[PDB]
Amino acid sequence: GGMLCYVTRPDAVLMEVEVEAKANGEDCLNQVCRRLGIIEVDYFGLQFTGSKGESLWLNLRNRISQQMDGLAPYRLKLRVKFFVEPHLILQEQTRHIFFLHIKEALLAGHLLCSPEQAVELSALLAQTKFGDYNQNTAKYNYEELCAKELSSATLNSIVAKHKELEGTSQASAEYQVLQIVSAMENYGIEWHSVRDSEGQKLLIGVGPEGISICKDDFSPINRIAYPVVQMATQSGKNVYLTVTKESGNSIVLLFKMISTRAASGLYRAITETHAFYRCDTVTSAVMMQYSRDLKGHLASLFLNLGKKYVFDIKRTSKEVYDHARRALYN
Repeated sequence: GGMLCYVTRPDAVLMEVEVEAKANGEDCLNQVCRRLGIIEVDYFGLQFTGSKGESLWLNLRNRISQQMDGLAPYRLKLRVKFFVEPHLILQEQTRHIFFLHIKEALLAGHLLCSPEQAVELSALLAQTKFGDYNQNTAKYNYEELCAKELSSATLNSIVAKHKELEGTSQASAEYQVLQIVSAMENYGIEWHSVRDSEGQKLLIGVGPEGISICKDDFSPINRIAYPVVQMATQSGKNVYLTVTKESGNSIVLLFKMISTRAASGLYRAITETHAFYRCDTVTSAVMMQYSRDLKGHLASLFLNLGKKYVFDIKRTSKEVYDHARRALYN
């Protein structure tokens, strides 16, 4: 009955969003964006946590009430779904929200960086929160982004770099954070917790370039691009990716997920990310998938001749007459 949604913004602020009882996910997010002054809505999504504690994206085309059936009070987290190059974001509020999202990922160690990267980033984050250097108010955060803190030895370089930023406006400092983070290898990569057969706890990253495979954010086993991935399917708690090897050999990768919703989430993450970054239009992405289905249906039609089409006759009426002529002459 004209249901209430508790939307958490990336600056930790809770919004009370009243939507129509049978409203879609797009209706929530649109009202959230209208109230935040966001025009570039298509970069955003609403994250929620399912029955099995798994983080899922709200489907903008379906009803909220169906998608979040059991789980009430309806709690949604406003998040950037599609990361693009910071300069390509035309509105300043949208840029600030990308920064809010990126700062949170950094301060939670969800994007680990080299000591050299962590020095400039720690100084830029200081300039953003407090402004130009002041001994009274100048707290830093080097430990969260990096592996270990080098104490005074590195703090002297971070206090040195924050001093070089004297004059850098809040917006500019934020833009540089976005610029540095957008250059990173794992920028715009969405990590999903899976199972390789029964053996290992693998982590799948869906990003603009393609699917990334690694065991708990370690050395990437395969940084597979999208043209290499032939097909993908979802069955229950499983995800069946059809990826082809350099020799033409189609090696079907298997992943086991915590739930059916989580398995759907990854399948949708592959289809959606590919279409967003690799297709001209949604129509084009719909076509590409359709074409791949017909193409594949015909590839199975020619994998299995005169056995089924057996005839008892050795000759036709014409052949009989000609064989009788030839037989007598020769």
